[PDB]
Amino acid sequence: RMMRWNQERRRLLIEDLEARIALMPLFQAEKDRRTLQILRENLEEEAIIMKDVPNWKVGESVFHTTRWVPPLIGEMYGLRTKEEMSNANFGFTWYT
Amino acid sequence: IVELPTLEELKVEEVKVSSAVLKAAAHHYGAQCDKTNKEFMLCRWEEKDPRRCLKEGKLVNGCALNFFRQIKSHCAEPFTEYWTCLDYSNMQLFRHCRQQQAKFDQCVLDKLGWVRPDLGQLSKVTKVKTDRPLPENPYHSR
Amino acid sequence: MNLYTVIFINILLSLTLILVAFWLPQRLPFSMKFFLVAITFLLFDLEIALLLPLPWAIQTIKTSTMMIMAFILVTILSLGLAYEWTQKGLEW
Amino acid sequence: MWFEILPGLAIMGVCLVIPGVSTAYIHKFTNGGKEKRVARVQYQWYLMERDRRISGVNRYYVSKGLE
Amino acid sequence: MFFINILTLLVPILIAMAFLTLVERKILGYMQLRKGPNIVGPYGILQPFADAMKLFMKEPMRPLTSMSLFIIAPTLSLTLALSLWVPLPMPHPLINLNLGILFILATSSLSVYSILWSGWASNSKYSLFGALRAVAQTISYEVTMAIILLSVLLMNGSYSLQTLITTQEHMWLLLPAWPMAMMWFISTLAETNRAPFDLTEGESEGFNVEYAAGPFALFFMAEYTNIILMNALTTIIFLGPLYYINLPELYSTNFMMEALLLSSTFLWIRASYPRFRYDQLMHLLWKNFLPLTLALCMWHISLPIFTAGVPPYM
Amino acid sequence: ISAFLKNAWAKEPVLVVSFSVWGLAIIMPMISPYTKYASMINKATPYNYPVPVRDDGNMPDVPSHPQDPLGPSLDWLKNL
Amino acid sequence: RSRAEYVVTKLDDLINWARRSSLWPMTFGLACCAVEMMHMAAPRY
Ligand SMILES: COC1=C(OC)C(=O)C(CC=C(C)C)=C(C)C1=O
Repeated sequence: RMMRWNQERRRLLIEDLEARIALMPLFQAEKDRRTLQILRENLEEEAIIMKDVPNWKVGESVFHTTRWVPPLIGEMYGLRTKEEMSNANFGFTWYT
Repeated sequence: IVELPTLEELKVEEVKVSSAVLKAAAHHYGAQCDKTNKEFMLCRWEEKDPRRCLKEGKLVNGCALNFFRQIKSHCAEPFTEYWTCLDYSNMQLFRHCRQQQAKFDQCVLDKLGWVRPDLGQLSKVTKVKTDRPLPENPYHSR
Repeated sequence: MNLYTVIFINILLSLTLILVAFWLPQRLPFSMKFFLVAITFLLFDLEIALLLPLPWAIQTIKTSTMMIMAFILVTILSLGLAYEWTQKGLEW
Repeated sequence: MWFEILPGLAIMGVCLVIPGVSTAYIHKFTNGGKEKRVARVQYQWYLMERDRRISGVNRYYVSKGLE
Repeated sequence: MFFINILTLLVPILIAMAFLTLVERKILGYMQLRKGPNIVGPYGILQPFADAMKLFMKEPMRPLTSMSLFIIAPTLSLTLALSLWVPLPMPHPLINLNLGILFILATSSLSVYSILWSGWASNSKYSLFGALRAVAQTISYEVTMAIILLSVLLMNGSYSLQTLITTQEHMWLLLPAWPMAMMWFISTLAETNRAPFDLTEGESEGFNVEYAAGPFALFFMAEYTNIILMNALTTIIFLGPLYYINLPELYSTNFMMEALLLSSTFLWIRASYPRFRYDQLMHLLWKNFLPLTLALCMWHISLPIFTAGVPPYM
Repeated sequence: ISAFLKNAWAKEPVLVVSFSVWGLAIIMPMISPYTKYASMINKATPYNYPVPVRDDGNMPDVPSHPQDPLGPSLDWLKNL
Repeated sequence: RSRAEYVVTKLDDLINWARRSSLWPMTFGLACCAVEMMHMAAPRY
């Protein structure tokens, strides 16, 4: 019975993973836009805040290469409301 | 600079439906629109950046959007019953709801003509040909 | 957090009780076997720690290597036990 | 006879079902009439938070085809 | 709300914890041809509250001893035992932890210290001798206790206690794996220092020797809560109560019934058996049970693979 | 040798069973009609998104709808 | 009532009830009168 039950359970599992797989294209998309937007929002504010700073390039890749590099959590939510940052940082370890 | 795209460039209609809604229609979505879903994805993997493939991303939600409009036009309440029961469960498990699933699945085959994809046949790798060709310097390395 | 909330209530409930308790009523180490047991215990503990990942490793694509590895670990420790049972070990 | 050990047990049992019924209704009342979703893997959280970001400020609120 | 859900899940257990001593002093009684305590209150219902008040009022004599490894020890014992009820998955749990059984195994392991700390703190010979032996069988039994769980998990797929409700939707894990249930039950009897395996603090008065009044009570409370918790873990891991997603309480109703019966069983075991010798006890675990457990552990890594039954993660 | 096993089954009736299991677990995997499935059933379970390849041409890869008859199948998993 | 004296008496009583309901004895068991106590512990009494 255990052999048959887990084989069934496995069939249900493959289905659910297949399900996310299908929806992954979308989420990838929404995130991409959200993420890019997030940066722009904080970056836009950066222009306002670090405005009078001398020799202050509004922003510049800490690196030399010019290729897109995924933004670290801090960068995205750093200048944002504290909580927002906390949520992301300690928001999974702490269950729903 | 950072050449971060502008908001107007990244503003497009949103699906915004409860994740549960999606999981219930997930299988069919994976069926309907899979070609544009994969093209956005194929552009997404090669060119590491999201700067390049956002045009494709707007298309992906655009398909999804009419996918939903068609189900609202026909077989909306069979779907409505299926999602509500699916949402109640904590892990939104598919097997707790099979009676609702059957009526939702049978209708849309009857009216939309779509089909629930058999176990598998969504995981299998797809071939989608896209105009833009892979860039020889993806990492843009010296 | 959710857990923290519960735990601090848990300590509070116990500290409350001990306090009430106090406030309301106003060398031979012969058994190196003991030590021996205890040495074994960690060798077994450590072994458990190696076996603890087996639930995730079951799903490993290899499978053959998984079992080949796991069976070797269990067998070699058990032999360790066996030798504990050959000399005057585990016989306190 | 042995009839009497039951009183005590009754008060044990009643005190071991409360917890299971309690935890399982303070969830269905602090999660909008629906079991509290279980975020075990990153994806379950995403959809959980995506949903939050979807409408209102709470996940149980579930926007449907009519949105 | 969450706070209310902390009262429930605690008080209710504490009140039930009190009613276990009563159902122990009556079930042992009738088995021995005696009514047991019925004169205080109606049918002895007020009896548990009565000695609690007597215990707290009597002087907590601090021996002419440490004063912390003495007060930390009962606080730790009650704290860990009541804490381990946090993740238990009655219907749905209070704090669902993805690695739940490792939490229960780790929290249990920490209680061995309280015994070690209390024994060192007392500074009298009876206490130290008792603690050293007590610590020895507790951790000795932990080694088979842990391996027995690892066999279970591998057939459950995960460490989360919540998964077993979905694993045991068709059959109890006793049918399969009964050989370990027995070995889980005997190990549950050792880890709660109950009778067959209760050499410490025997008629030989170990770590209560110097403990009276409030400290006595806290461990005391701890032991009995544990007595329940471990029995409850048997009633989730091996005896899987029927679960219906539509009505969650029949799960808790049957959890109530099975837990009480297996809690009744260790009460029944105590009156029925003489206590084992210190070495007799370790002879069982290292000679009789550990070879059985390690081998049956391998059988539970093999049963999945060649029966193509590898359990679904998640 | 029979005695080595008849008294060891009467007295010491734990190590006998213990070893027996050790072995039976060391054999069943080798000989079984399902052992192979484990590495497949777990292999199949799709956890990470399956990235699609460019269609240079002349390929048997399922193009378009994954439902295309081409590609891998788990009917072995079904009706298993 | 609230005049403390009454309140005190009631409280004392509770305290007395707890000690008087649960008395835990210890039997040095010198000599034989111990056998007559084991009888108390036993089922008739
Ligand atoms: C006759 O010798 C005695 C004992 O051993 C036989 C006891 O255990 C005890 C202890 C028994 C009770 C009633 C607690 C007593 C009284 C005693 O004197």
